[PDB]
Amino acid sequence: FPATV
Amino acid sequence: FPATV
Amino acid sequence: GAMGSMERASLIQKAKLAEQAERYEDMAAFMKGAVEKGEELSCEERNLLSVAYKNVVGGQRAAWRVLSSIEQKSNEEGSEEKGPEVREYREKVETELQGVCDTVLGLLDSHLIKEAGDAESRVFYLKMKGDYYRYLAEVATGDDKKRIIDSARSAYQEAMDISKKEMPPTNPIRLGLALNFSVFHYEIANSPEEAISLAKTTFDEAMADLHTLSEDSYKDSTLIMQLLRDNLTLWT
Amino acid sequence: GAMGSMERASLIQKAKLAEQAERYEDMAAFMKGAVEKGEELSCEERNLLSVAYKNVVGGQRAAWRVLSSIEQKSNEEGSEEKGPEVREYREKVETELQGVCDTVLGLLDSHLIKEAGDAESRVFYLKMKGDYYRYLAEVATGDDKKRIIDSARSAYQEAMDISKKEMPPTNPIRLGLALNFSVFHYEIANSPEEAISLAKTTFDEAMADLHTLSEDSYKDSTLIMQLLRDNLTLWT
Ligand SMILES: *SCCNC(=O)C1CCN(C(=O)C(C)(C)Oc2ccc(Cl)cc2)CC1
Ligand SMILES: *SCCNC(=O)C1CCN(C(=O)C(C)(C)Oc2ccc(Cl)cc2)CC1
Ligand SMILES: [Mg+2]
Ligand SMILES: [Mg+2]
Ligand SMILES: [Mg+2]
Ligand SMILES: [Mg+2]
Repeated sequence: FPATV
Repeated sequence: FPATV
Repeated sequence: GAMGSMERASLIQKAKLAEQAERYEDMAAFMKGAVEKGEELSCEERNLLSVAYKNVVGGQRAAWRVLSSIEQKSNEEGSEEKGPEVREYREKVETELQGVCDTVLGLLDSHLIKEAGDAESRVFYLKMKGDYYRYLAEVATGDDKKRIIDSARSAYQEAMDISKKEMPPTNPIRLGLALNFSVFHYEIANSPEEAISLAKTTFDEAMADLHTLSEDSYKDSTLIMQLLRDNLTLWT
Repeated sequence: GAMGSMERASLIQKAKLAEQAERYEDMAAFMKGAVEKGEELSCEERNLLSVAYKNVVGGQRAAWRVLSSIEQKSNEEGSEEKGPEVREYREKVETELQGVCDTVLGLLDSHLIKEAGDAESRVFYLKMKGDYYRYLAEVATGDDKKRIIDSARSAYQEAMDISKKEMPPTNPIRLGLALNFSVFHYEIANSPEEAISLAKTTFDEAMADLHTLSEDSYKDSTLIMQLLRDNLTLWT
């Protein structure tokens, strides 16, 4: 899964 | 802390 | 609200304690109580609100993915029928997740967004609105799905428009917004080229503005730039 | 009970799903529902019950320790008065922990222990009874504290007496019981020499019986023996 903040 | 199971 | 009798400052203090104890459900309940006092949130308080709910919903999303995978496996040719239980329990977790998202969206709509006049606060809340609609979109399958996706897009777009006019390209909220909107494009809107373009442009515009920053601001901006790069590496 | 309408087999199936999703509160609620169906639990089902509650209460204990430390720090000379909030929130977590322990003890008392006639099942439940009284003892401070400690001791002692008569010294339940009763002696009963003696004797008697075991039983027994050794290393 891609990075989110 | 010591080990417990 | 169960928190209606507790002082605002006490709710904030307990949210910080809950964070230290990794009690994120409690942390979110305290911050909901603080929001419901009706006053605007400071920068620190906005962080506490977002950290709390991000962790609660993050755990729900991880669980939903595990259960969805089991359910998908159970519906493959050759799989032995196990009954309704996997679906039921995935639905239970899904409904709880939807409830948390609806709660956060309700706080933003009543009345955090409308009372946020400074760009930094308004962008912060609109990012959150995009994020929580995005989490609803991850589980959506009904007549409403396209509208949930568009609600996420619309919130992110307004946040992007304000952030480009009012904040420097290295601002961490602007950067995190762009990171997450890029993920929206890739994972939700089926627009991988838009996701890649946005991540690249955001990274490059931040790079060009690093020279203006103190060492402490540089640390935050470069951390998020590395996440943009990580996604670009995953996608290319 | 909210689980009264769900089939026993469905509750067990959902407990296993909850474990896979790391949803231990759900897992415990499903297993409480299964216990309340009134039938004895198989070995696998006993494991699910214990895993679920161990994880729930383990998280509560970790949180209580964080909060207790903050509270102790706040009551040192030189500390600035922060109000009642740390105490209140530590008390909240404490009360929730006590509630979970009371729930588990209630399941054991109604009627898991009394219906457990085989040594392996009865010892399993009596170990749990000692453990959950031990967790109550960790937070206890009132007129009842000595009695809570003695309830833990009494449950562990009966489990030890049965296990020595009816199970080999390498049995994992017997070994885990002895590990935990040794920790009781050290941390709760203020009997460090008893804790060290019990850990050493348990380790040595298991060592002498390893030659009887298959490779798979050997793995489980030696894992617990290593935990006994780890505690001995911490204590000596
Ligand atoms: S002024 C509003 C509150 N402040 C923040 O949200 C900051 C918290 C700390 N922080 C971060 O952890 C990193 C560097 C990862 O960036 C972001 C985190 C969360 C968001 Cl919403 C955006 C960026 C910086 C922001
Ligand atoms: S037959 C009763 C159910 N079985 C068990 O409790 C086993 C579960 C797996 N297992 C372990 O994880 C280790 C080796 C750590 O030992 C114990 C775990 C839990 C307990 Cl209560 C006792 C030992 C073996 C037991
Ligand atoms: Mg649904
Ligand atoms: Mg563009
Ligand atoms: Mg108390
Ligand atoms: Mg002895």
